[PDB]
Amino acid sequence: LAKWKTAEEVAALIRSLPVEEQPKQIIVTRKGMLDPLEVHLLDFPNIVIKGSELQL
Amino acid sequence: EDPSLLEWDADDFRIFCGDLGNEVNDDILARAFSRFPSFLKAKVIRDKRTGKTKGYGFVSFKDPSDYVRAMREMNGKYVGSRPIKLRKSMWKDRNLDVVRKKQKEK
Amino acid sequence: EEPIVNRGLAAALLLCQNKGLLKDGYKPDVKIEYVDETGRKLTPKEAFRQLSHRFHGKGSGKMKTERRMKKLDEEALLKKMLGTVALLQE
RNA sequence: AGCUUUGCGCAGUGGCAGUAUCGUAGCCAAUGAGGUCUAUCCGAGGCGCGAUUUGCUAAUUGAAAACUUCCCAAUAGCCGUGACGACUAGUCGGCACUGGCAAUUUUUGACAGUCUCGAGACUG
Repeated sequence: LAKWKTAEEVAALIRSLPVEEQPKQIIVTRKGMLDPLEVHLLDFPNIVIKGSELQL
Repeated sequence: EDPSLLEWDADDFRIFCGDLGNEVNDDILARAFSRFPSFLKAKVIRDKRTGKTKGYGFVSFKDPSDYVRAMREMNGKYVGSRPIKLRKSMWKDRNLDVVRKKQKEK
Repeated sequence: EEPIVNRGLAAALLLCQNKGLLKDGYKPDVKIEYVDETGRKLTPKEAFRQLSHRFHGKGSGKMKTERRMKKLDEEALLKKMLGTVALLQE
């Protein structure tokens, strides 16, 4: 539930950012956080959740 | 342009009467007497040169409070072959689009 | 890390590659598509919508026209191109 | 004279929202519903019903997802070539180009970069 809340908060912060400034790609370090990210903001699919194995 | 609202500009309460039957309430759509002027200066719009109605039709009552009360009391009531409802009219020409563009991004 | 070298086309191509910007008897040179009159290549869903509109002989409505115009304007604005305010407010 | 208690109703804010909010219309209930409790003690809720209603916006599918007509059609450069007209086989204006116009003097560009106090210098 905490992870889902974090993903929802990330999606809401993306929505707070303008659509013209929406990140076209969303690199997530957490492996399992991509599916909740896509589920939370499926209404805004302009962002591609690309994997970044090498964690910065 | 569409020179149509010139015969309906009365500062009245205009509502959307649509989603009814093609022939349902073809000529008596304003025959109702829920208020004093009924749907004054209002009729059912249609697709010309086809003998068919395109759904939405004019519904303009000259009394705002009476219009609201009638719409609330007669929302989706039995109207001919297809009970239709009422909703607020758009009345949004380019004179509204310019002001909306001015007030949106600024 | 390769800058645009003057009087050179290999540097810009390298930067675009690093940034990810890249019977008579004959073979048929045929490649057909469905690109709208505005030049934009219609999506297969959009192409099917256009074909069905042509078959039905009916076009988009007023609200559909408004939505299409808004979407096209937003796409054009995005294709055209808040850090300074966040740096000054910090 | 200034403040304030139960706070009330208005308006703003914060939070909560299935266990909750409320009607509860069925019932008991300030003339006590309930116990290990408080127990020679306290006195106000509980059983069951039903929802969490007001609007706007984007998107989504579809052929069309709705607010007063509609798909349609013409409008609102040069050299040579063939006659027409003129001037002494030659010269000129206009009519359309049946061929061409990326090879030194005009249009398919010898252009671009750098430095210094409108001007000068260096390189490819």
